[PDB]
Amino acid sequence: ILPGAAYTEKSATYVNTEGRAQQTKVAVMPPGLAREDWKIIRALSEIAGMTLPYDTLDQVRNRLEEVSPNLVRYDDVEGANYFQQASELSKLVNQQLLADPLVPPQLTIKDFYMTDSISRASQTMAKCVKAVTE
Amino acid sequence: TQLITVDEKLDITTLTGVPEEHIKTRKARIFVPARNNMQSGVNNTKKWKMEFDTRERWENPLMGWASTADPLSNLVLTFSTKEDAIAFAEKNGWSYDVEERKVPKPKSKSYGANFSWNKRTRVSTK
Amino acid sequence: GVRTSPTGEKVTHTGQVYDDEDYRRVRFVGRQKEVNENFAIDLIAEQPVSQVGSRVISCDGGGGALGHPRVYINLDKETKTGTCGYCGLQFRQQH
Amino acid sequence: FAYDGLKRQRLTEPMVRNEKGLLTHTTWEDALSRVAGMLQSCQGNDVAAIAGGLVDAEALIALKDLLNRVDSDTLCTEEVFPTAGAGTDLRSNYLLNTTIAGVEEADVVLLVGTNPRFEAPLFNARIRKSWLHNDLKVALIGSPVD
Amino acid sequence: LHHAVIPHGKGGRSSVSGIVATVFGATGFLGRYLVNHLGRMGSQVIVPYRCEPYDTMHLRPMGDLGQIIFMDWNGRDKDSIRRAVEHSNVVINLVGREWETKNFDFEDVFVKIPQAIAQVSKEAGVEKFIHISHLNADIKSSSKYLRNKAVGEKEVRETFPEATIIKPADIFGREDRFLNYFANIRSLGKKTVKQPVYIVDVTKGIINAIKDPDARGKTFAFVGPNRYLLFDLVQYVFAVAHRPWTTRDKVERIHTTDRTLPHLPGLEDLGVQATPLELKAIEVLRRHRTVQPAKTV
Amino acid sequence: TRPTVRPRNDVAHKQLSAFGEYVAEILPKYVQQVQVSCFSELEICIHPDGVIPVLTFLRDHSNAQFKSLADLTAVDIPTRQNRFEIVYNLLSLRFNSRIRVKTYTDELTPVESSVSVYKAANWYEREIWDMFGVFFANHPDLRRILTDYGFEGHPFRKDFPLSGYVELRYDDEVKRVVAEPVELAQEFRKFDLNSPWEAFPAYRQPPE
Amino acid sequence: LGLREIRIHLCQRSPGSQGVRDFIEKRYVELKKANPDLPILIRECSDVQPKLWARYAFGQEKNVSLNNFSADQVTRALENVLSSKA
Amino acid sequence: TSVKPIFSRDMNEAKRRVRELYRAWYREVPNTVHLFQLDISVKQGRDKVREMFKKNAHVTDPRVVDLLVIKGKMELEETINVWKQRTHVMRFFHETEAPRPKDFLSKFYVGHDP
Ligand SMILES: NC(=O)C1=CN([C@@H]2O[C@H](COP(=O)(O)OP(=O)(O)OC[C@H]3O[C@@H](n4cnc5c(N)ncnc54)[C@H](OP(=O)(O)O)[C@@H]3O)[C@@H](O)[C@H]2O)C=CC1
Ligand SMILES: [Zn+2]
Repeated sequence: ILPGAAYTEKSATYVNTEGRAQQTKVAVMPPGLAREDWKIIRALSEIAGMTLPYDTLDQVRNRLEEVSPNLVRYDDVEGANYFQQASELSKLVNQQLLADPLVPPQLTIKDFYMTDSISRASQTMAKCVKAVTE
Repeated sequence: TQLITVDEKLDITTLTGVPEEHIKTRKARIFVPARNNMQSGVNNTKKWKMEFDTRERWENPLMGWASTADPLSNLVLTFSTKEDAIAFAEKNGWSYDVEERKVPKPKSKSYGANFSWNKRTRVSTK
Repeated sequence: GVRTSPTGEKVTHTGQVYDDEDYRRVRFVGRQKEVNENFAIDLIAEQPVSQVGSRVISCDGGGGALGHPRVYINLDKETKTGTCGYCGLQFRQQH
Repeated sequence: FAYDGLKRQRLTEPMVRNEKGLLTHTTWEDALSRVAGMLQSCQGNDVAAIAGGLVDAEALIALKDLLNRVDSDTLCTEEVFPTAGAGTDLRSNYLLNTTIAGVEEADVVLLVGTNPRFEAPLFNARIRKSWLHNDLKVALIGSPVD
Repeated sequence: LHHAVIPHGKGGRSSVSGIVATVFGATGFLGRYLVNHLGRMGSQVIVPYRCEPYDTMHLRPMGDLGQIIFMDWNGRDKDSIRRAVEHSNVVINLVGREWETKNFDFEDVFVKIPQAIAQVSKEAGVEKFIHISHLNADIKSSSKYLRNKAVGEKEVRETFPEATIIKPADIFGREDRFLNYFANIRSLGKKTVKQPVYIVDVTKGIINAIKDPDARGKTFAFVGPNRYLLFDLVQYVFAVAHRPWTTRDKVERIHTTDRTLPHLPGLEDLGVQATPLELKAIEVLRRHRTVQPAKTV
Repeated sequence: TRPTVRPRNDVAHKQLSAFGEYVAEILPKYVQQVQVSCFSELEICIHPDGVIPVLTFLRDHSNAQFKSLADLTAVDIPTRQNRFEIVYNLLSLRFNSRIRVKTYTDELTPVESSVSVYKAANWYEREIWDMFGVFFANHPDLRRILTDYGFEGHPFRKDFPLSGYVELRYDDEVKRVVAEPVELAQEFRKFDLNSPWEAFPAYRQPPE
Repeated sequence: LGLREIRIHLCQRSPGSQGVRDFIEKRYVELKKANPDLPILIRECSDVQPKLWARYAFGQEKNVSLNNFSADQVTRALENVLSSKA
Repeated sequence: TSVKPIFSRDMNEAKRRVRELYRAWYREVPNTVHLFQLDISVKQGRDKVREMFKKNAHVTDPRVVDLLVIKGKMELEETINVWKQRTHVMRFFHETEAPRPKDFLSKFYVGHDP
């Protein structure tokens, strides 16, 4: 187990459903011996003899710009074109629709409060679930 | 003549007495502070602020107090414009990131829309 | 209403006690852990509920200006008593 | 209100399996050495990676570059997106391409296979604001959720 | 690993080093600089003291508030030893006397008290135990000091099998009894070869032995970088000090050559560069002032 | 508005406005602004090349005679490109009056020392060197006056932190007081005290 | 050992990306049909210069500037990338 | 871009003043080691002087190096006149400060600082 940082514990790039890259800021530091996540992976790469070419967060973001440059343009929605080409590629394989009806996994407010590991560890979300199940 | 021409970039880092660890490893954040959503007042969103990245706060073994080793942990600077803050950060060798001012966009308010004939914007109570 | 951990250390009214494997118990070695044994949560539970004939009661904590700011407590719930948010004295409408 | 889960059940120290098969606390040197000794013995499809729901892009490209040094492209997510056709090559076929704000510009919204009230509650709030103020027509293909 | 003993901070005075140390014999020469170097990291240091509390006053500025806990102890009282060690994760033994007293001989100070501290620390669950022997400790030694210190090393090794035993040769510093002994003797010159080690090197070696998990069960020999004959060493001391209490056991130990033990690890295996005498003899012997260096072998 | 409100002194306001006009038209080479506050204090905001000609005027002119240098002050305002605001407070005992002379500099432009006008300035601008880093040219003995001898930085700059960068303790190994990077057992707790509601509409700045 | 992914960065509006846009509007579909299991990541951004990243085996990445190219020049550079596999 | 100088019109006069300040510190180091009865050598103090001069070697602004020469002359005046004590002279030698972790991996081990 490699203890990592949570989203309040690291300056960290997350991209929402519309493509807007955004960064968190460090509010508190990680508890105990837990570390920032890419710091852990970079330390592992140095132990393994395959050391990655970044040392600071800015150098990770330079690599992140090299892989796709919209991940470091924060509070910017980059428009994505080429729906016609993706549509032409989607007409190649004729996948069959199943007869099962479209059922979302969250039907009521009961299924809302616990989705990830932070919400499942929350006593407040547990009181919300217990309050809506009664 | 009594004036010289210095075309160099303005850099005072060797004069400020700041140790090097708190120049080249700090990230200044230049931003208009967000409105406290507990309150409708907007007078705290008028000026630009420069803060730094929060460093480690740990528990004092004797009292449980929040101990820090960051000298810049309470340093918040106030600027009238974004460009003054950028010039002050570049002058001091601080690597910075700038968030743009987020103004609330103008809303279309009509009290008569509470009582429309055929629109969904009727209030069910008042 | 003080109690004792299995280490022998007294638990404060907050609920603070060091763990058995916590090194910080060494500060009490040869010395004492100062606790107050008059727990305010137990002493305000000893006060009887004041039966009043009004719908709204006022509490200032006694002593007038020596108490707390004067607040007004509604007593419409018959299931629950009306508790002062400052001093913890509780009230019940007698009807 | 989920921030109080952020101070429970927390991983605070590196853990490794002992001789009994139980997770015991250890240092960063020992844990990273025991991971890196296994990473050096892998190549190709011998090592893979699953990204969770809360992972930032820095750790994502960190572990991607690390597994690419081992010549592994098997870096997966838990949430399935179909790779048929264009896949994830074009960004447009996996984005909310209109915008969250573009809901205020729409006049007909077709929701397919989603419960946006709980999957993306403020996207649903933007749909309700467009419903209320712009007389938006919303249709749903799926179970009749509220 | 408990949450209160996780290291935090930048290693300064208000930081948490995660070291909870009980230093027996902290009121002496080595304990002074050991509590200094522990307290500047932000370690919890337990000082059991036998002496007047006045004589512990100099240990009080060495750490942050609550980071040095003073408590009474007796060498023949296992209850006080258990009272001092039961919260610590490292116990260092620095108990020593150059002379035997009416109440404590060399067997009490070097055999009985170290075995008592090591046994009580073993049965209290202390992780790390550091014991300080002497480099010239031998069963067949001519001095009672080195004989009892070899016996005590053997008993510490057999009752705490993971103890780090350290062999300093002859420690010099401002409060030593090696250069200050030679500067105030105003005994002779023989064929004795010595390599004296500096006190901050010994302290850095002890604290690196705390932090190294590979130092458990080892026996280290802390020696200086330069071996000197006794005669030109004493002449170098009288040359630096600008010059033209003892017992026969101390005379037997001054005329005992510092043995060479290449099979034991030293200061370099703990990451400590051994400081030569010529850089630090002026710092010691400046007090004795009212220079060509010594020849090495 | 009688009991709780400070009474306004219109006579002194009119007199200080007339004397500010007087100074501004005698010395137009250096005077940039002249203002009188609502509590009747006169400020002459000048160009820094006129430190010596303005202050020698106010010291020596028969209608000014500001013989006393009450105080000499810098103010750090980091949003200005000339961040330091050098403030002279002068007292005329003849006309029973006070005047404020304000000028500006950045970190690198020297201000001319006014020791040849007021010898009182000798320590004050020396303090401005120690606290703010403003160099004063042609000063007799310009050096630090208040900080410790090896002190790095200028403490009354607003980007200098409240606790410094180093702290002292006695170290018994080196037998010496030593300087180390500052660690606080309790961090200074920053209070965000400003109300988000406007307090004074008379001081409202015009928007963008 | 071989090519692992291709990354094509381009602008939506700049003229220097224009031929690169002319590569994707016309020649990307049969490229993807020719290489079905090769990830060819098209990444549009606001003001970037056009660029062709070729990641090879064991993390090796080559870098080709596609600035001010025509669609034929982008096609030739990309088929040099596909035929090299170094 | 037309600024008022402090002492130097350009960088050559500035380097002249830097060079004279270095000469004065180089002459002063043996007297400083003697009268403060320091435990360092003259070579070690001159290496510290060379380190403090090379720390500022990247500056290209004449006003900034004029202020650096002014502050170095102030430090030298505080050293020649016995205004500093032994502690202030030895603060240039960070002897009680433990060596900071330099590489990535040891900084990763000890904490969160980049
Ligand atoms: N040259 C050297 O210094 C060398 C020393 N060593 C060993 O290192 C250790 C520490 O050396 P050092 O600091 O110089 O010695 P000191 O004589 O200066 O200090 C020894 C410490 O042990 C305590 N002590 C002594 N006798 C007793 C006793 N009977 N009961 C309880 N406490 C006692 C003393 O306390 P109090 O003040 O109350 O008497 C003091 O704190 C010793 O074991 C010594 O043999 C090894 C090699 C070289
Ligand atoms: Zn009350």
